[PDB]
Amino acid sequence: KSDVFHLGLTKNDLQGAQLAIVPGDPERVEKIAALMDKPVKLASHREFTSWRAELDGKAVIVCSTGIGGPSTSIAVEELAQLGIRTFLRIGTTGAIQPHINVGDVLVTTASVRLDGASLHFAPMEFPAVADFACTTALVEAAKSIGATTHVGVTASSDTFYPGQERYDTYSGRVVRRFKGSMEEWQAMGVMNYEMESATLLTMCASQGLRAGMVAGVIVNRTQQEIPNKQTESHAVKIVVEAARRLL
Amino acid sequence: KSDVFHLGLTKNDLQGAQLAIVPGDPERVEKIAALMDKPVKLASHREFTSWRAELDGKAVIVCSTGIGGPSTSIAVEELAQLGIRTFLRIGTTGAIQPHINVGDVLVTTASVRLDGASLHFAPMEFPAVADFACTTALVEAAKSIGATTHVGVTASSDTFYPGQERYDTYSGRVVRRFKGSMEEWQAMGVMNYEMESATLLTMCASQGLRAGMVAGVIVNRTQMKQTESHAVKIVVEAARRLL
Amino acid sequence: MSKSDVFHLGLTKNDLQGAQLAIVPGDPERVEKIAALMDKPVKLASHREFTSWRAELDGKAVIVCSTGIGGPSTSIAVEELAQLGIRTFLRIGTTGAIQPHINVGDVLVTTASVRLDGASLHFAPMEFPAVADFACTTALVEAAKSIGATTHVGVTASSDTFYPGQERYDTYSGRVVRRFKGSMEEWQAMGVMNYEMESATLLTMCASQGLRAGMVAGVIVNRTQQEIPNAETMKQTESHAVKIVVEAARRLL
Amino acid sequence: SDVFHLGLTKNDLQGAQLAIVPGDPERVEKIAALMDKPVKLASHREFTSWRAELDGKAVIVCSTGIGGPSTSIAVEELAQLGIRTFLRIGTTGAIQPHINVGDVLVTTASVRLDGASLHFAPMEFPAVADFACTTALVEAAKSIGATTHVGVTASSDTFYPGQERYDTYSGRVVRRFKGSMEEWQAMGVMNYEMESATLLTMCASQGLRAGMVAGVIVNRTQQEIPNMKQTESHAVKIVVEAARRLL
Amino acid sequence: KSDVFHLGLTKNDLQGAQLAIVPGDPERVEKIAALMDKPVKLASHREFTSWRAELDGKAVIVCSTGIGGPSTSIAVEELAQLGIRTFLRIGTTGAIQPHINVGDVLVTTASVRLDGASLHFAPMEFPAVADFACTTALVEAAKSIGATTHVGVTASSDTFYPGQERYDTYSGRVVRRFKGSMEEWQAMGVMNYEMESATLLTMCASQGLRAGMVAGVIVNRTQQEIPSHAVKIVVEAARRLL
Amino acid sequence: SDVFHLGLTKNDLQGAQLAIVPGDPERVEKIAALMDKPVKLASHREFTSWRAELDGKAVIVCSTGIGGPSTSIAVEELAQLGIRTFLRIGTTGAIQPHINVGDVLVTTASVRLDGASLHFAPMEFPAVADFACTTALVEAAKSIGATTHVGVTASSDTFYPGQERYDTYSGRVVRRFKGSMEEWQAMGVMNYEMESATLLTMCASQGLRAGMVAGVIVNRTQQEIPNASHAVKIVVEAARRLL
Ligand SMILES: Cc1c[nH]c(=O)[nH]c1=O
Ligand SMILES: Cc1c[nH]c(=O)[nH]c1=O
Ligand SMILES: Cc1c[nH]c(=O)[nH]c1=O
Ligand SMILES: Cc1c[nH]c(=O)[nH]c1=O
Repeated sequence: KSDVFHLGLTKNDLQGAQLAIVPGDPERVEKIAALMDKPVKLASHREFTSWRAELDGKAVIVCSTGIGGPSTSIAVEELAQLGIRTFLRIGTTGAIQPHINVGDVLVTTASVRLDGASLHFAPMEFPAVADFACTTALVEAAKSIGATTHVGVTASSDTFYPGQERYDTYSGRVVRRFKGSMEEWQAMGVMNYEMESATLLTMCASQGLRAGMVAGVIVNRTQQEIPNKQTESHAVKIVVEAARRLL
Repeated sequence: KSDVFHLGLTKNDLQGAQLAIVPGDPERVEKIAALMDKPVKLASHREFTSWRAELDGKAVIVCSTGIGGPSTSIAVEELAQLGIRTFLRIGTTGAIQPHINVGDVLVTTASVRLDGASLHFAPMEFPAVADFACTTALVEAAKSIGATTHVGVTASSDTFYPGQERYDTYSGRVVRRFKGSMEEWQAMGVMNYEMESATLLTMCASQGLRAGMVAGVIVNRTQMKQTESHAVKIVVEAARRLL
Repeated sequence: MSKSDVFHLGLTKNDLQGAQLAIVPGDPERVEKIAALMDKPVKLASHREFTSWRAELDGKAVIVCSTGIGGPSTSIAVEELAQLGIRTFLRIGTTGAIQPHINVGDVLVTTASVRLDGASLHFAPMEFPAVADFACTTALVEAAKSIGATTHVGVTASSDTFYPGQERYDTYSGRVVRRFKGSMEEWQAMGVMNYEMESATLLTMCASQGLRAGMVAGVIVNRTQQEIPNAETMKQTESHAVKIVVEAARRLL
Repeated sequence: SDVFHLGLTKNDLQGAQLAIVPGDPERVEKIAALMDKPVKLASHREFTSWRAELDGKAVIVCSTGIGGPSTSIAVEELAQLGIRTFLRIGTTGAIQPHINVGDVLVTTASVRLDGASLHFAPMEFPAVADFACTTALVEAAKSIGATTHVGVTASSDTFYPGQERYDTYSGRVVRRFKGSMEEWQAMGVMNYEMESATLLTMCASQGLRAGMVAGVIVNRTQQEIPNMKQTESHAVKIVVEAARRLL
Repeated sequence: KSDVFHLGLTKNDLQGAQLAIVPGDPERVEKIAALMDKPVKLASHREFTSWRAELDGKAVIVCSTGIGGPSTSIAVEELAQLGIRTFLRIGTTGAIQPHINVGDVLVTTASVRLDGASLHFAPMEFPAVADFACTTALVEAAKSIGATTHVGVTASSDTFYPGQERYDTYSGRVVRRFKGSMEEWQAMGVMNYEMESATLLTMCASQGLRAGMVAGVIVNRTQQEIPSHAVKIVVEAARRLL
Repeated sequence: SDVFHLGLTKNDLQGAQLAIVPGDPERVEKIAALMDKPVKLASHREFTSWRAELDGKAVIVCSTGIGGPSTSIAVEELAQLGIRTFLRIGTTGAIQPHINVGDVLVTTASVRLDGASLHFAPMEFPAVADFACTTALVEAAKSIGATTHVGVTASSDTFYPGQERYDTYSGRVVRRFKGSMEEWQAMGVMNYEMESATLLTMCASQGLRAGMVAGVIVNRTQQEIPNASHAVKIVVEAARRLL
């Protein structure tokens, strides 16, 4: 009933699909697929909910990764085994630049590797870089609908809290490595924080797979640590139109 | 009304609970809670399904972490904010040692940190060590039900595939770091691979929180229903001793 | 300080004439060659490995300035050019391909680099990506299409050495340190296209300081192929790649 | 002599499989004299070794000297001769305000601020004590009623800069260790010593059992250098009683 | 035409020479060669300008390295391929000790490896140490020439700016690693900053080649960021090593 | 006592500013007896100290014990007492085929395969000897005409795995040191010992002068352990020239 260990999918389920949009939240999978033709549920196991749809007569996959590089690495590997060669990540993010605002769209060229899983594919010297065609499709999709878009570097962390230098926590402390880190990333022109791109981008770029990253800003970190739908469907429109250009 | 960002929980929802059993799978949460008194669902958001139960008159939490350290680190942190001081991880695992059989139970004293999230709490030099009281309770709970128990070191990987030196993959490649690594860990007496303990154990030991881990052996790299059941019985009985 | 705003280059802001883009080759001797593809080229200065020319491209001032070999001298050039007012840097180089199906004469556009250098660490920790600017990479790819080249786009290994860091054994010692033993096979398996010696420094220092940087190179040798092209290894292939960097510069002014 | 440094043969051990390993060669006789039939074996460099009897079974007392390097020599050569269990008894400086001078500390695992541990396992490997050894130490501490704390110990290759002592010739502490004591204090680290990271790592990665017990001779929240027999006695009584349980 | 990929030299060009003086600046190669007998220009390609000369009847090479370890590693390797076994570097430097003056001559015993190229020959644990005979010749040559000389450790950086903790820059900031680094090296007794010695000394010491390092102080960094005995010393030292 | 470990006051030194520092406490008396007016000062742990006189000037002989940690204590506390120059005399295993047992090896700088050196300076800092001390050692070796080799030493925190010895309890060497001896050998490294990296780093980064000399007792291209005076004579003569 399955060709892979976790996803609960066969090659036949994909119907020859070579592109997957990979959100974090299993609940957003249906919402992304509903914007394409002939959307249908495939499987749901753990944090891995998968749907198949169609764009311009070509099969497309939407599959959730869950939170973090570890679960992402499972999803991407098992989709690759099934035939997916192009991965488009759609996520939510916290901006660290003063002039990147809530509701803005961010396209990641490459990520700061503040994760562990990327090291299981390539040494730290290797860049967590997005594919050129994917990044191009994402930027061009963003411009076609008139989104406020920033293109550049993202910091990709294995934690929501200390690795993103949040202090409103149980301990209230941040380990030496990350103490004063956000200001440093800010000075280096890093746009934002998320949790999956370093793993996704490194594992694709070091294994002959294409990957792209687009995200909607839901909090600005120069203002607050914790965020307070419209930003969602903005970036979701982008990832689907970008997918159309990559089939 | 939620006090935390991900778990969708308030401090009131815990009803004074100070201990949590933390399985990986959201679907396993109810199964663990059903072994205790007055089980009720609290919340379900993404990979974080939380139930509350009662054990000898005291409230306990059962909450899933999802796969991997990042997701675990969110669950543990937010449960700690809500008042949880003790964390008991329960799971099923493979084995990398020939002498460990399918049906044996593993109690982890400390973990090899093949993860990234642990480094966000303490530098690599810091040991990913389990709490002594927790480990004791798990060992003595295992001995009380007659389980064949192995106590020692676990390798905690950020990946299911290359970090556990699996070649049956898309690339068929394992990066230099992990090339020949399983045989290395085997020679060092490492019992098994899993994917959450390095993060759990490091973040707890470096923040004044108690943590332990028990796991049932369901497969062996070198070489059923009851094994799952035994490991759960052990973790619930261990919880009784730590309340 | 004989009319210089900077320590090494021997240049003033007036020399730039409002220029905000620089083409940065490695060889001082190639600077005149690159400027010759533009309007009204004039020599500005020559100090150490830093030879610089100003030219005009579609009516706009542009700088060509050599970096020398390696991250250290590249870091001096880029920094002092930034002090002078340059915000966009386009590196044109020669390279040895490591993939069997990238042929001699092919053009390579670098999206990002494996940091086998030391100078990039002086600008950002290793975790930071040695990534090229999107607009620069776009301009190079589009220009490659305008010229009509066989072009490959992807990752480059940027080494602090020509010999052991590129796993060459044809050396005095004949040995390669543990770190780089079997490294070329590893990079090949990771889809890395080629070796050069400046991009990791250039890309990291620009991306971490609000400067735009692109990287393009002509393939003059393939490490997997027995046949090594005649002494003019550079010549015709380099002219092809040089035409692309100049055409790319037009779209970034 | 079967071993290069210790000057011992397999016959000298008389089938002994457990060793109590103090730091000071001058402490070896005093520990052996607490057991039955104490006999001197050898004395070379900082390695003074004695044999004794505990409930009819041969036990070894062998000094390690200061630090992991000399500790690693003693442990290895003792392992070559047949020892499978090592119980370290030491002196320590507490860094938590609540641990008093004369208290007893049982180490579950160590912060690896040494170099020798890396010669047996990479840094990712835990410098963790054996569960049975640790249990024996904790329970022996309960039986004599000593004020005991159980937890993590920072194991340093230096007495001075690595334990953030400033009252030195240079008065300098390298960046790595600047502010490090406060960091360890916040992480719940009980104390500093100089041998356990090496001992615990080399044993846990080679199938050997190791425990660690120590007496507190100074509290670092008060002073850098210690000023008294009451401290040593309890700790030494614990290690001998723990050895009984592990034969 | 050339037996090496970059320098544009044949083995015959060297005329049996086994020692090279290796300055950073190609423009200063002629100057150094002019101090010896029978100076003859050999080649000029990229940052590599080379001259041959004679010293007490023996052939010697002067060959520039350009700025930094990578270009230095090229020059040294290819010169080694052509038979050179001893390398004497002469450079300029910024002193970081208050007692070291502009015009003073610094002889390097070993270098702090703030470069990347050294790691391509030996792991970081390996010392960037100078050859004992070369260091001795430089110290004795300094006595012969007459200069205020200091002997000790040098910090060798892959950058002129952030790695030497310079703030007179475009960004005016320094990465975490190098924030407060100069005063740290200062307290550790490090004499000076340059950009080639770590690569040179490591690659030579780990490959059976002999290397020495001498430099003239052009700026004192306890005072400011912005800035011929050394030359006479390197030539005299070469006399002693033939 | 002015210091915590050595059991000495500044008075015990009689104005001595140079120390010869062997590893074996049993060796201290033997070295001091080669000089004038030898007097025992103290013996605590692995730290046996004697005072002697050389050309009418007070000199200290003090043992370090084995390894960087104990060496770092001896050097630091001697520095506090007034010593500014340290000459280490050790025993060593050669790794080059043409170095004979009994040969004298003078260390210019050391490969830092230790941990204690990092407590004084980051890894980038060279474990280099003092020029005057090295010169005195080389020139002293020349004077008595001993077979001498000058160069780089590998200084290891272990005797066994870090020096790639396989005739051990486990018979294994961690990945980092597998094939390491061949690598050091190809790099021209002369020998292995266990103290110089720490000694040389801590002195060079703290304004103290240090020299390093050793006698070869085994050749590692032939055997791991030997079957089981010139270097000693050289260290005493070198000390004469540094007063
Ligand atoms: C041909 C060539 C040029 N430049 C490099 O860095 N490597 C190479 O192989
Ligand atoms: C062994 C030891 C004793 N006392 C301390 O304060 N620190 C140590 O490391
Ligand atoms: C070569 C050089 C000269 N002056 C400096 O201040 N730094 C350097 O690196
Ligand atoms: C001290 C010593 C002697 N002999 C060796 O072979 N190695 C060492 O480290």
